[PDB]
Amino acid sequence: TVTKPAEVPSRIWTYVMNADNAYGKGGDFALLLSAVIKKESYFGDGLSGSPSAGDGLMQVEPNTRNAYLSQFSAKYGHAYNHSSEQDQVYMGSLILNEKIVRFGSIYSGLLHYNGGDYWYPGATDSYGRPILADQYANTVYAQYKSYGGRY
Ligand SMILES: CC(=O)N[C@@H]1[C@@H](O)[C@H](O[C@@H]2O[C@H](CO)[C@@H](O)[C@H](O)[C@H]2NC(C)=O)[C@@H](CO)O[C@H]1O
Ligand SMILES: CC(=O)N[C@@H]1[C@@H](O)[C@H](O[C@@H]2O[C@H](CO)[C@@H](O)[C@H](O)[C@H]2NC(C)=O)[C@@H](CO)O[C@H]1O
Repeated sequence: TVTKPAEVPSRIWTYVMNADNAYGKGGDFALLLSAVIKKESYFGDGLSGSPSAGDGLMQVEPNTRNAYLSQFSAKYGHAYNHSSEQDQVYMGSLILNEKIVRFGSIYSGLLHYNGGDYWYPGATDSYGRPILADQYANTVYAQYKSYGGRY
């Protein structure tokens, strides 16, 4: 059985569970999306001061959001609204789920979520920061496991 980790705030859990339902994941994707958002934005409390603050809860970069708009709209029935927190989480979900499916694993989905499909040790993000996509996937997967992930 799955349950909200006590550290995850109510409003976030609602958002990821809605994402989880849109994928039929039995509550398990919700746990992985919780781990992702904690690392990415600290639920929103870890955004301010960073140059990528404006990219929201799952930290999807502007050019990445642009690439997935029509896909977002098909999956969820409305045009992506970056001001909607629920949409931000819906957008990160769709992309993460697309990588997990495409590459065949959670770990690999996580690595290429943070680094893109062509990440190499040393590559930089849209802000020019180093992307440590291996470390990201290790510690996000550990987190997902602690929260009860089964897969
Ligand atoms: C030292 C440390 O742990 N800093 C954390 C940051 O890693 C985290 O930043 C987010 O990191 C992702 C890479 O791990 C980025 O893709 C994402 O853009 C970035 N978020 C921001 C707002 O810059 C922040 C956010 O919670 O928390 C620290 O724990
Ligand atoms: C969650 C997130 O936004 N991850 C970012 C990656 O998408 C991103 O990758 C780059 O994204 C574009 C997606 O349309 C591609 O045009 C581009 O080719 C791709 N780069 C690579 C190396 O695959 C990276 C880098 O900007 O940042 C992540 O945060």
